[PDB]
Amino acid sequence: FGACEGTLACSTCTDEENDMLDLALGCQ
Amino acid sequence: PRPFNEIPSPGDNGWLNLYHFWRETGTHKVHLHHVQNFQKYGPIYREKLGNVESVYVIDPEDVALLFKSEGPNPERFLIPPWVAYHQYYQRPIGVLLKKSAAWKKDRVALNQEVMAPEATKNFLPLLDAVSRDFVSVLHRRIKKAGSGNYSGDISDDLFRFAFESITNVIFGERQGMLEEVVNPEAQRFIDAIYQMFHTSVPMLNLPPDLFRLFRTKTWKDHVAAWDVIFSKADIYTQNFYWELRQKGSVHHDYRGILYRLLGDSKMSFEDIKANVTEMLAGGVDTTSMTLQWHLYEMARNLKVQDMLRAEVLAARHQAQGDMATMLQLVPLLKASIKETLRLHPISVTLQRYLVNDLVLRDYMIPAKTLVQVAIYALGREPTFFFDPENFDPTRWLSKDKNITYFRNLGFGWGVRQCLGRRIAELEMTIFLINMLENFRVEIQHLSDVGTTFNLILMPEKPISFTFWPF
Ligand code: HEM
Ligand SMILES: CC(C)CC[C@@H](O)[C@](C)(O)[C@H]1CC[C@H]2[C@@H]3CC=C4C[C@@H](O)CC[C@]4(C)[C@H]3CC[C@]12C
Ligand code: FES
Repeated sequence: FGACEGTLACSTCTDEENDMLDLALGCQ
Repeated sequence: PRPFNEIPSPGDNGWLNLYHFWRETGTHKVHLHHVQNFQKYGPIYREKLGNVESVYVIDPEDVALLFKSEGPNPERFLIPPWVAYHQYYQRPIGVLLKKSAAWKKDRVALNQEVMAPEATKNFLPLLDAVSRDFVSVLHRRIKKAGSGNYSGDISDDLFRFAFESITNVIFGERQGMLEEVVNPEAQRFIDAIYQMFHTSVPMLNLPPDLFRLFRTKTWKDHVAAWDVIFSKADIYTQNFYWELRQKGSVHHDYRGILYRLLGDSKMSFEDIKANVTEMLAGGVDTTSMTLQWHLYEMARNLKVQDMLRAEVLAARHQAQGDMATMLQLVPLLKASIKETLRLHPISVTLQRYLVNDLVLRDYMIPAKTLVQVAIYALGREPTFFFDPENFDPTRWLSKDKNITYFRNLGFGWGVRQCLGRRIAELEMTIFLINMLENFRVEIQHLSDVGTTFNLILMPEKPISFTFWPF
């Protein structure tokens, strides 16, 4: 959980949120 | 659950495999080798090339399983000529060549300044200033041409653009690479970058012991290219460091990535400079070639170009001019970048070394195996994308979220995806906003342009565009 540390650079937890999601956020 | 050895394979002799690869397809067509291999062996195969064995996959469902079992500190394939150069000449390594805890430490530091929304919002006016100047260059060329019109190969200009862009967000200073008279030393840097990649290829499947022996000339040239990269990155960073002490003010305006790291980060100076070197070198050939492909795809599909323009004009009006706002109003533009990277990946593969054993397609793959996702072959694969030779950005908008499951792989996945992903996305989206507002793009005597493998994938031959004031 939170491996990238609240940076929106993973998915362990906007248009960019959509991209991280199509591969399966808590910090946003 | 079948054993590893049962995975379809050309054979166990890596040097023989390498031989057949070179004679039938060639080093600069590795992406075709993958396509042909999948047509030959089905959806999964293993190949030893020289000393390195990988399992190759194409199916987004296998991809999902791969990235599912990923550990806290993932490793991808390391490029042997790059690694050897750094070791033998003892150059400081950045995030790209580190593993485990030392990688995490750099990545986390850099992520706060390069991937984080709070930081990346500052990039907007810095990138826009470069894009706006690129548009000016072209307007000048149209005026000079005297025909209401400009035709030309703009590859060199796209390299200079990409260089202004990455230097501007890192240093907060213009390098003047879009002016009529250009810094020849900065050009020498830009060229070294392409040389570094190009000279990587003849050494790709060989252990360092065989480089100096059979690729002596290529190795020599490769070393010279990295020397330019490192010399000038060092000079830039060092000058910046001292000038900071010469003007020493706690500025309230945003000043760039370097200023932020040097002023408030857990990284040592040597770590910082190593990563500045990599971000600079990483940023020149990537966004530039991708933009070139995008412009090519807009010229190939004029209807799609019309739709994208209309979206951007609407978005500029709706946002009453504000760039930050615009960027939330161009979903078709963003999808078109995704569509460009599917047909034209920069990276032929993604790779992970397994931490634990893993089953894929009922085959047992042991820990420490290299698995490679054939990203190029995937994007051309008619069973994974409907009508794959067609440039269709709407594909990424579909509410059938089965159609986009693990398909957007151009920048990789998870904690070790592209570090420059936000810089690249923002730079390309802003670049294309500005171009779409100013020019119509065509290619006279248009023909199919193929792909060559120059470590990064690049067009096989030049693309000469025609630009019309809009
Ligand atoms: C269209 C533009 C670009 C594309 C398609 C691209 C693609 C990639 C890919 C596929 C990876 C491997 C990711 C993985 O293994 O999961 C990567 C990693 C990396 N990229 Fe990019 N890239 C682009 C632009 C850039 C830029 C502008 C920079 C400069 C900041 C950059 C710097 C890096 C670095 C340092 C890594 C290694 C990161 C790590 O190991 O933690 N890239 N990129
Ligand atoms: C100049 C460097 C400091 C930064 C370069 C970086 O910005 C690149 C271009 O973004 C690099 C980073 C990782 C690289 C990949 C790592 C592994 C492989 C496997 C190899 O078989 C083909 C090349 C390929 C697919 C590489 C292509 C170029 C990549 C994708
Ligand atoms: S913690 Fe990395 S995405 Fe939220």
